[PDB]
Amino acid sequence: YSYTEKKRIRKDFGKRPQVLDVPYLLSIQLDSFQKFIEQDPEGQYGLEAAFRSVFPIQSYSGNSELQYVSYRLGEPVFDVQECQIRGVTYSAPLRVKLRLVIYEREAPEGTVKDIKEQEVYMGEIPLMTDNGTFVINGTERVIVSQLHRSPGVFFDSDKGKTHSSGKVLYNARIIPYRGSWLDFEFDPKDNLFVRIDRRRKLPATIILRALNYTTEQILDLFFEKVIFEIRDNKLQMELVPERLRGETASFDIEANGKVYVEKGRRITARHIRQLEKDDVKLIEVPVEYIAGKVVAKDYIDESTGELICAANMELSLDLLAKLSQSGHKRIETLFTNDLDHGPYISETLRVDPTNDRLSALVEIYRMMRPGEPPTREAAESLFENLFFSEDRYDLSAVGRMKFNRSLLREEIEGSGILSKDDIIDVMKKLIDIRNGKGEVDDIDHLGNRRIRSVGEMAENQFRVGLVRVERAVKERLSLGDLDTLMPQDMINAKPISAAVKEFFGSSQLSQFMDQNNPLSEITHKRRISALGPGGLTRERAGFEVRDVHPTHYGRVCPIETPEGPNIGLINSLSVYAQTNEYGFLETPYRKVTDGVVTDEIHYLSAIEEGNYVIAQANSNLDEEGHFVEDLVTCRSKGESSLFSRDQVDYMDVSTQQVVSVGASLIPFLEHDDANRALMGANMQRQAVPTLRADKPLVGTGMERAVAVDSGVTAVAKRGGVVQYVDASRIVIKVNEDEMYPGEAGIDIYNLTKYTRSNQNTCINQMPCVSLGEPVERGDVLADGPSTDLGELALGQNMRVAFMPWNGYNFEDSILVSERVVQEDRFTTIHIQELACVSRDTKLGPEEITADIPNVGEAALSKLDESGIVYIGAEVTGGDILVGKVTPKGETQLTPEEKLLRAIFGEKASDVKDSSLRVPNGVSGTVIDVQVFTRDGVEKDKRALEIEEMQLKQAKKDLSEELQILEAGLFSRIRAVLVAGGVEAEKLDKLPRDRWLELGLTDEEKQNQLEQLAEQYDELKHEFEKKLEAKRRKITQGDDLAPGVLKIVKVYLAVKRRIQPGDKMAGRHGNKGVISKINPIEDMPYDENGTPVDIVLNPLGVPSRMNIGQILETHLGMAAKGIGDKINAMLKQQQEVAKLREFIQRAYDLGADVRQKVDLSTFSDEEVMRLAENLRKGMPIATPVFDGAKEAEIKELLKLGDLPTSGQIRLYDGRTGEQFERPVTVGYMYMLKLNHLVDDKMHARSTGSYSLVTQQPLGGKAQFGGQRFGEMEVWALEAYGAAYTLQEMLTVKSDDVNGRTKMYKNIVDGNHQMEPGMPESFNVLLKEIRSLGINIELEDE
Amino acid sequence: VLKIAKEPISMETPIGDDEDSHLGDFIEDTTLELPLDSATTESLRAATHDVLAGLTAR
Amino acid sequence: DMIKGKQGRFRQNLLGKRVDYSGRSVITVGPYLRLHQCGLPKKMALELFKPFIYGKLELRGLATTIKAAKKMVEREEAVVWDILDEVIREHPVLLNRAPTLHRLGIQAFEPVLIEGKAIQLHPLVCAAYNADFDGDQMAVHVPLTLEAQLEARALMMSTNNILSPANGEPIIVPSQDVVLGLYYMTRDCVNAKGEGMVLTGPKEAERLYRSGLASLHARVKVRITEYEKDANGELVAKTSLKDTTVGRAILWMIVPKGLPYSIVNQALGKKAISKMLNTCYRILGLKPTVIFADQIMYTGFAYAARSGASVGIDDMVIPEKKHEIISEAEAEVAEIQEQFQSGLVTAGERYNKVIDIWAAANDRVSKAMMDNLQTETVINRDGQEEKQVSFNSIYMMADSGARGSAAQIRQLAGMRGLMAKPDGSIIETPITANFREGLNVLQYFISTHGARKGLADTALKTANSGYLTRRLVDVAQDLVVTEDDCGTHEGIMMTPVIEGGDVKEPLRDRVLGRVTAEDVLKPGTADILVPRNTLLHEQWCDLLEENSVDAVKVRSVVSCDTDFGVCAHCYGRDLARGHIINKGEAIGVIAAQSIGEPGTQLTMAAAESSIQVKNKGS
RNA sequence: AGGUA
Repeated sequence: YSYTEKKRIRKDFGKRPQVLDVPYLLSIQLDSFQKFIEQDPEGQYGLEAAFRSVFPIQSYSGNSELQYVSYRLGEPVFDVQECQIRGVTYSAPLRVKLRLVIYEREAPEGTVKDIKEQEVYMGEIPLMTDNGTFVINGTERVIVSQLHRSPGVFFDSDKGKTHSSGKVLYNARIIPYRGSWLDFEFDPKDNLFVRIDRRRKLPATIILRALNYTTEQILDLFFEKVIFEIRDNKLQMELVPERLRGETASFDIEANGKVYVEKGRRITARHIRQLEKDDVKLIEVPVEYIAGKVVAKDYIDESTGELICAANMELSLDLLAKLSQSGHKRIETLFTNDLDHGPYISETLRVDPTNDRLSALVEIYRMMRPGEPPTREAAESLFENLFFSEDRYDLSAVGRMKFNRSLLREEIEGSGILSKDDIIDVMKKLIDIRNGKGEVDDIDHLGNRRIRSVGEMAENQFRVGLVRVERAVKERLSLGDLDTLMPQDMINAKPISAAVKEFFGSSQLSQFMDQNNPLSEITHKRRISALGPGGLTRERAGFEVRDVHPTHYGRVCPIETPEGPNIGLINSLSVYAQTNEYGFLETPYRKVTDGVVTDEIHYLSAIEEGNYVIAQANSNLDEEGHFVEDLVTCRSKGESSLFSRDQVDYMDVSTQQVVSVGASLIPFLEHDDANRALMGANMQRQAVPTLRADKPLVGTGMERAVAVDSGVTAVAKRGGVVQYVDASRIVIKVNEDEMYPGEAGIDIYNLTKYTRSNQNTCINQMPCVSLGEPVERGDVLADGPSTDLGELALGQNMRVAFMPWNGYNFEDSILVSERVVQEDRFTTIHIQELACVSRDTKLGPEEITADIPNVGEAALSKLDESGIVYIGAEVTGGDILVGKVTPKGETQLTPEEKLLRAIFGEKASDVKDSSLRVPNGVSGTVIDVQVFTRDGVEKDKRALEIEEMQLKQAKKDLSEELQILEAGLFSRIRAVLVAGGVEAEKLDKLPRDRWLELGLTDEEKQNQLEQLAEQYDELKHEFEKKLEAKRRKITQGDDLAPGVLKIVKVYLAVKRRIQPGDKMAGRHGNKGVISKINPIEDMPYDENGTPVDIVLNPLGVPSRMNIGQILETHLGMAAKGIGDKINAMLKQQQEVAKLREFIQRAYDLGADVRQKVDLSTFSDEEVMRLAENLRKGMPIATPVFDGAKEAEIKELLKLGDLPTSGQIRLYDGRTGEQFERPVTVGYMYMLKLNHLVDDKMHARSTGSYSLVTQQPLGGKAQFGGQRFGEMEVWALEAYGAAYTLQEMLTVKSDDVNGRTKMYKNIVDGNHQMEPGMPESFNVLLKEIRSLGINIELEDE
Repeated sequence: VLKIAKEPISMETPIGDDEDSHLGDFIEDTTLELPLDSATTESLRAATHDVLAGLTAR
Repeated sequence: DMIKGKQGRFRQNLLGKRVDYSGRSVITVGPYLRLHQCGLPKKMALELFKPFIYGKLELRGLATTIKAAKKMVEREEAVVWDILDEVIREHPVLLNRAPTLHRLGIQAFEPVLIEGKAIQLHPLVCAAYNADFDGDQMAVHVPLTLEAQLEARALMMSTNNILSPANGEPIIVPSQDVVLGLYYMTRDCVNAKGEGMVLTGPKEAERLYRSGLASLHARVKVRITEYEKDANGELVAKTSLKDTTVGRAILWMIVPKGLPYSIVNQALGKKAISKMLNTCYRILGLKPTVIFADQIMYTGFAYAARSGASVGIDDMVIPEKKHEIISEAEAEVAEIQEQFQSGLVTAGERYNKVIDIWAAANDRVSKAMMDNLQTETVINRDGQEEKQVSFNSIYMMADSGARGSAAQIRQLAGMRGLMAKPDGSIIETPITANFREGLNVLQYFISTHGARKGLADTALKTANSGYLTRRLVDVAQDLVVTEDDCGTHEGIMMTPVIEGGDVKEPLRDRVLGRVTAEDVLKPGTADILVPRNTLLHEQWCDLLEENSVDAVKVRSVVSCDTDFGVCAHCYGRDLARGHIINKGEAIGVIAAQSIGEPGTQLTMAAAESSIQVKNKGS
């Protein structure tokens, strides 16, 4: 039992015990990259697959082949911390073993000579962090997993557009993993067409002609032969009694010598059964029935070889007479039924203009490339490379398995390139679907959509890099020497590394990690994107993909997605879902034996799920997996229904498996509207970390899992006893049974403190443990941002009352007590970044100095002698941080300026001020200063000081580690020395460093003493080499981009408090803006006198359907009542027994609760620890759909000595008169979103204009004005608003002359305008004239 | 030379990896005198003219 | 590509014609503000008006140069703040919503300096902006020149735009909290303190309520002087006793002189308050209407706060028959499924029957819930119990029309009923649970489809409405009122519309504000009650109702003989006034906006067998 | 790119 749990036990409701612990929430990314990077002894995902696919590379003449052996990952030159500090990527060098082999020159193959290049460096690949992220430019980036149509065959239905004919059609698309798409589509004329990619359709038989198939061969492979024996008169035919279905009697149906069905009759099942039981062999048929038939193959004369019949023509009297007289006896016709295989292939062959492979190749080559005279070799090469080139066309394992699955083959593996048999099978399946025998497949079923995680995308991009470097290598093998030359000189690392960096850094699916919550990071790493390269563009809607499909159940969270124009495209992966081996989504299900529901699990994929019937997680089971309902609700084929308890095959593992972490963290989700729950889940990711991040009273139980699994929490890798606690360091003495052989020593955890996140929010870790605390693996040593006691603590729990209050909470607004700002809660810390670059201009190199010409001495005060502000100095907007100056160029002076300089005796300064000022509107303390001067450029004093600081920090860390290790070494040295003759009297009084100067007689003890002396020397060398290695990193400068001499980074920490205008919300989706912070007295207060911290508009509940917030408020009353009672007991300090009894009763209170009770804790210390942790309230865990009921909430409220109805009458603050009827009060978890009003102001009257236009916009310090778009112009035109419109258009927007004249007039105190002409219109005129078009302005 | 070897980039490229805003939409016109400075120049011209009027003729 | 753009030409109009002297910030409620003013943060006011501050500082001579004034304003000394107050005092500023659907999306207000960082917006105006305080950001523009200041004060002002341009009924209508307060103040109980008292003036009513000697609502006889606009426009003071409630008298204190007391002596929902404002505007004018609207806002907020109206967990009382109805409907659908296996009923007929059974069950459950919540109060008047309107809060927000309709409360307290799955087909088995009895996993997964469809529909319909209103603006761009009158007896035959079997839009509403094209006679005698072509205001509509004429010829804009524009008469009167349109007004743009703005609200036996006339007539 | 209305 975790000691972290011992410190605070969250009361968990829920009547159905979970049998499957929550999976490691980041398993997707970690497993993806492990598959990408780990060695494979066989062809498997990752670098190995790409290398074995592209290697060996064969030379274009020369017999000089490059063969692959293996790859090795070099250890990164910089760790994560220094990578973030220095702004460089966290990457590992890639080194590959290769061999150049030269065969017999020139003769059949066989090696003559071979040379080996070992560990050749062909680029650096970003290495994955332990948090599941990558560091690329000092910013921690995340690669979102992509949901894309799986390689294979999709038999889609074409509907809604019918070529003005109706009769919706079918089309089969072969989507390769890499290569060209293939399409087999139908037309309303019942003809089949082939499209390579999306070019012009060709008749479908052309591909078969190119595949070297005769017309008779095609007809045999597709249609069924019908045997016609030339006997009696005008032939008889061999009739299968099963063949005649849905046909009319146009021919006498004879059997046993007599006709059973006469011509003109309707053939039913009775006649069919009679014929089958009578076993009709052959029947005589009239020639009229024959005249509509089609001959399958060719027929020549049997005595003179004259052609009289060929493949695929209709039959007629003359042809029948010719074939009868020629000497034939057997005629093979085509079976053509309008319900069975129809006249599709026959008519397609009729449309076919080609009859041979060569013409098919010509047609393919001309449709793929317009014109382009069809050279036979070129056409053959194009056709072969389109579908049969392993380096140009590939399906991969997933594609092959889907290909065989849709064609119903027991094979699940095979060659990536297509074969003729596969194409023919695809045609047969599509034709059967056209006949109605087959069924279409959704392109939205999760079985047809595969997830490319980080590893697969990286491997594909690395394969592209290998392809381009393969082109380079193949060019070089013939351009370069055809004999011995070292292969490292012919491999180019620039393209592969550059492309890999392009993928990881600048891509649609490589995003800055949304880093303001542990939940935000978890959601971003679990995000599933339908966009990106190879996915879906935003040109969609396209409702199908955006809509939630029934297969998403338990695989993708249905209620978490952005509300922008990408809704239903950016999903979040469910809590329990994991990627299948083939990349599909599989979810765990408890295997259900007919009678007993077993505890064993099976991860069912999407397609496998439909076969079985799956029971809902709400099913009530007593004892060992026995249902209490004979008919239980389940889902089998995507439709929910009641099934008897003896046919169920699987059950949901947990009630929370149908949502993601963000959705799962919302309490009483079962009581909320899906729209508003979606809004709440989306906003929960935007919570800003809070300085006092305590806990949510009403949790869901995923708080601990989310906090632990995210990287923001320092978790003890190996258990033991806490040896040292510090705000920056935590040192753990590992347990005896957990240390490696020899001296493994201590485990040190450096706590990340006050570091800029990607949202300019502070992320620091505070130690939540103390000295001597026993910790074990998986314990929370340090609580990260928005995390306390190992629980996820985004927002804060606050007392809220649902009532209108003088209209200040009017739309969705929140009213907030002054106690909130007084308690300094919801007060966030924003660490923003400022960069001042001293560059090298052609006017002269810029420099950083304290002395700035023509500036106030206050600016000089805050800087050192190096021109850099002191760390910890308080600065405001406009203050100078870095004393940059730029060599001033030539100066032009107006006559008045010349007169003034002549008068005052002053002259132009040779250097202009370019110092970095604080942008106006922000304040705060300079907490950190970074100085980056490139190697080869002289260092300044401040950089030397910073390097010395970090050097001594590393030195202190190393010295602490070394002194602990050497203290252990000296202790064991004394232990050895005391043995073999008592030498403990003098040794005990001697310094531990003088303990190796005592000799001993020749023995095992003496040899051990010598070995330990050698170990001491080795430890000294280890310390020296470690210090040297880290000093090399510290001392060396950062190789910056050319042009910048130095970079000065300054961190500003703004303690930004909550104020009116800030956006604040709840978990359930209730939103709003804080209207006014009233004084504490004005708050309505209860009878006891506690004023309510927050007042919410109650009218927002019954229309937003989110009653769950009311239940959360009531449960908050219950929790805080238990907390108040336990706090009163603690102040009264009754005894251990009373507090233990009360806590036990509180945990017991419920119904079929799986909480588990005490005593299993310590008698006194743990009881008081729990009491101190709960005095602020007992946290309650409400599972997502196994949550607490109203009866349980009311019982818990009764335990808290609180009104059962959850409503207390409140006395107004202004009038001191109680409101009529009670009002709902309670402790609700409220969130401060990252939409602070301080960031939302921008205002300008003068500033950034533009180059091409004069529209005012630009600047991250002062932005442009507000876009007065066409909507607002219409709004003004609607009124008689003319002069205001003209101001919007000319004076303040684009008329530079008018703008200056207006500014001068307003300063002078005059209000009138020059209409002028906006510069935008002059730009328009000049640009129209730039074409061959005249445009002018004409007077009357 | 390494700085020279790189070619200029278009403003039509989106800033921030396919944001619907272009790079050139942010470029400030540095060849335009600020209206603050223009008003300062006008006031200085007026003051110099007044002062010259305060002196003798020649 | 640089010329061709979307939407429209980029640099000229969109995107986007950026403007100077503008700011932007999050908006909050302004419940103390007057209608003609809005709260503007001090920092935005200082930054916006820097040239004005410089001008006034140099005017009073506190700075010898513009640079010195800049130093003074960046130091933000207390001196510049008085200058700022002076320049703000008269200067109006334009407030703009991020999307602009109709001309009310930009309105002038007098800025009031506030410490803080968010724009305080008048609560009445947020309805016009379609702005809810959930992080919405509004922009502020400064009309610089004197002509623009005047132009904003005359036209841009909120008080000048109390009526929607698409319909005469007011757009500044009390919406949710103030409506709830008014409803609680006017809704009567069956027993409370101080019933049967006799009072003179509503002042005694307020005294009794504030002293706690009576209840906010209780049947009381009060002597009140109502003023009637009669004779030629002269107030007629009539003092007599009315049987009303204390809250109603307290409200009547607010109501300006000139309105009948009957307007407030009733339960007041959203419709009642909107009608009362419309009557006040039609009878009194503009200034009394604005003052009365502000006063009613203040009164509603105050008495809503004093109400203590709260939504608990108990104020969604589950109807007692929910389980019975659900079990019954389950029995019939089980019987129908069993009969389907017998082959007696076809699959389509079985599906239709099941859907109808579940619909009937849903209607029964909703009716039982509404009966339970509506008359939940059974308290005795003096000892005899009686069934009257419930004090239940959710029923107050449902009935007053503040927020949440009957369908809304139906998903909360009853059962949320049928919904649809992909392919848009209604699901066979509906949701038998509501939000007070938490939905299970599968039913929530079902509801997710409806949620996704709703959200995608909202997005696509918003885009389509934007494109539509753009096209309407394009076609109606150049149209403007150029003549006061053209002279034409043409027009359209104008009648109350009857589609199906019943009238859904009467003659008066369709003809109100129109000009006559023919002097239509009475339905009986051949008497002209409407003179030659003239504007039809409320009095003429009442006259037409009294002598009900079937049809009226009305001069439409289409039949106007004016070229390069339309004559004033052929248009009508509608704008923000009951008077005829003014020459020069751009009717094309206002019409395009009026038709475009509600586009976001658009998300879309006995018939043909035997005609059954519902009423008795010729 | 992500997020807000």
